[PDB]
Amino acid sequence: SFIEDLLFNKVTDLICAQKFKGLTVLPP
Amino acid sequence: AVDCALDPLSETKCTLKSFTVEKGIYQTSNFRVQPTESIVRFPNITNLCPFDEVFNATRFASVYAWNRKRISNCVADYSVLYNLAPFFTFKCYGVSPTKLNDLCFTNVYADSFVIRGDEVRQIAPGQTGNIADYNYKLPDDFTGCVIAWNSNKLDSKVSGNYNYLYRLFRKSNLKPFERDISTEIYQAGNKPCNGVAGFNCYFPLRSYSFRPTYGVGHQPYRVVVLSFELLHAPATVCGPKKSTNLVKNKCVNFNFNGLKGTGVLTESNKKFLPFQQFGRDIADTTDAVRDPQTLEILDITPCSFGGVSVITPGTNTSNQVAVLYQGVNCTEV
Amino acid sequence: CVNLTTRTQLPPAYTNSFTRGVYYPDKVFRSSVLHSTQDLFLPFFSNVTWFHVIKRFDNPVLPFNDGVYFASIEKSNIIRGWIFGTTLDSKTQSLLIVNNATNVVIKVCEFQFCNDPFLDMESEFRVYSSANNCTFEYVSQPFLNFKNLREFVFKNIDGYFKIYSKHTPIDLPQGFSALEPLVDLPIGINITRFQTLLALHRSGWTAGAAAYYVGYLQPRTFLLKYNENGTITD
Amino acid sequence: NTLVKQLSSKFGAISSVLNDIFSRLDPPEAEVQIDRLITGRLQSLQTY
Amino acid sequence: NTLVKQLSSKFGAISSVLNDIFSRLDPPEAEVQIDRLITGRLQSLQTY
Repeated sequence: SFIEDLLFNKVTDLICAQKFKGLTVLPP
Repeated sequence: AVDCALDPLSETKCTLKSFTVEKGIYQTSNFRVQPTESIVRFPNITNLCPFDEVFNATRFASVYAWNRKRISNCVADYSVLYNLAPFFTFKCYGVSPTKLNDLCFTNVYADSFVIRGDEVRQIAPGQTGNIADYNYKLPDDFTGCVIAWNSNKLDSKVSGNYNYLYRLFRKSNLKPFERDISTEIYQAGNKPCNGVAGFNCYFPLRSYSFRPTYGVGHQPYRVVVLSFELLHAPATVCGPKKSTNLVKNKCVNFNFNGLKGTGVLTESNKKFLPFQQFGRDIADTTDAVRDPQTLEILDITPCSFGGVSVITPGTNTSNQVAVLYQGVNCTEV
Repeated sequence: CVNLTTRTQLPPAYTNSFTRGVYYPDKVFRSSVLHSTQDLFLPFFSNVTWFHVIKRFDNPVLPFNDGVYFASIEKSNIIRGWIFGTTLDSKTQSLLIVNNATNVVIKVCEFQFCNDPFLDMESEFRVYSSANNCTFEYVSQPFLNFKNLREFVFKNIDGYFKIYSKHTPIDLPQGFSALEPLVDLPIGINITRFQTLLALHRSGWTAGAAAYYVGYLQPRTFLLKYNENGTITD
Repeated sequence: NTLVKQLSSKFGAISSVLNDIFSRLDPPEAEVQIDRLITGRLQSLQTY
Repeated sequence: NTLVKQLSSKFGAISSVLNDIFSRLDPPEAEVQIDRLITGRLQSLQTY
């Protein structure tokens, strides 16, 4: 919806550096 | 019994510490890629540098005027520093006196002098006494070696030797690696001594007067101290290691000028400029290196790794499993 | 050498430095990173001593407390070299740097100068009367209103003499200019005082005006920004 | 980010990396430095 | 109260007071004693 799109847009190399140390993020 | 490396179900059982596994998804372990080759890169310097005349010298200096020599741009060999004498003392702080043949140093410093027999223990980090605070002082973060050996047969003479002197009286303790050659008279009293001897006016030098007759704990000893500086630099001096051709785009283990690691080496696009040797990253780890035989920059990237999970129903129902590799596009497993 | 009593007493000018005297403190590459360092730097917005030379002769003797930031605004290369030492005689070692016609020479040993040393288009090079045996010598490629700004930083620590340099084409101006390391020397001397060197030629005749600024370094903590390349931008 | 940045600490050891510690000291002596580093890193991860 | 009281325990060193440790014996073991005290106090702060 319109409001959902606005809310989604409102909220937003380091990842590779963290991954090379052994810390990962899992998907929902 | 269960073999923990036969099939994924056995690995899951070995991780869970049970002979029955129920329905679910379990995280077993991680997968890596092992190295295949090995390379070593060292500078092409082949000449040697002065170690014979430092030890095989005629006359060493006094304690208060200890001799200092700088050693650089050579190839160091420490095998010859074994047969100095039948018995000698060799103590290294910060390094072990067996592994210093495959280490690369920036600059070497050699300090040589001659010490009373029982004061050898006073050439050490953070020790007080007579010569450690008035003649020769060492820092508390020392990284080097100390060598001491007997010199009765060479230094002591029957006719009398008085060419070796030390200092006994001084205002304040010396800064580390600081020398004094002053001869101005001591001023214990309140009146000037007008440059003449007298009470409270003592000449701040003393003699040894070594004779072949004193006890085993009083003969002169010859002492040499080696100081290193293990930091980031062009690495002017280091020892006898054979080089090998370098490989690229393959997970191998490498030894670049003393830096050991494992990974993949790739051509680099970083904008290095003349004085920059290597580089770092956000986490303060080495990322780029410079080969000390071609002056080109290479990037280091650890080879592929990831996580493995096992999806199985209960062992009561079936022994079939499925394998999930996390975060990898399996066209490039 | 001759003695003259025509000098006019006048204190040197005092000016301020805004954001000058930033140099690379380590030999390591960093890209797009904020880093913190603790080293001998030049405090921001700090007063520095300004001498102007055109007649009037201004080559005083200045201390060497911890380090020197030497800046020169100039045209036609009047400022030539540098003398460093403790007593400035034959009783102690002295370091000497001179820019030749197409080379630079650096040497550390005893020397002898007059009470007001100077340099006499160059045909005669007579700055020192005597020179005994010298320990370290070095020869290298030349280091090169007013149209030239040259910045140099001289340090002496850990038994090493460090020279950092930078040049720029253009009362110092604003802006930011990092200084790349130039030379390291294994000298190991006492060093307490120094004195500059300018070139004068007999010649209606017009004398090029030059100005140079002296500032002193202190231990401070800085926060530096490295951009996408290895360039310090703030 | 702070968990990543903790990796540069020394925890009283002679260096913040392991390979140089293992390439400079004999096995009898490297154990103390390795133990210090391991204990520090374990404590950091547990706190996280 | 317990945080304050934790300041007077040796944690395996010669004494709680550190100037006595520095004056009595040489830096090589004083470093170990200091490290012990620092680790103990940091652990107490973390628990608090």
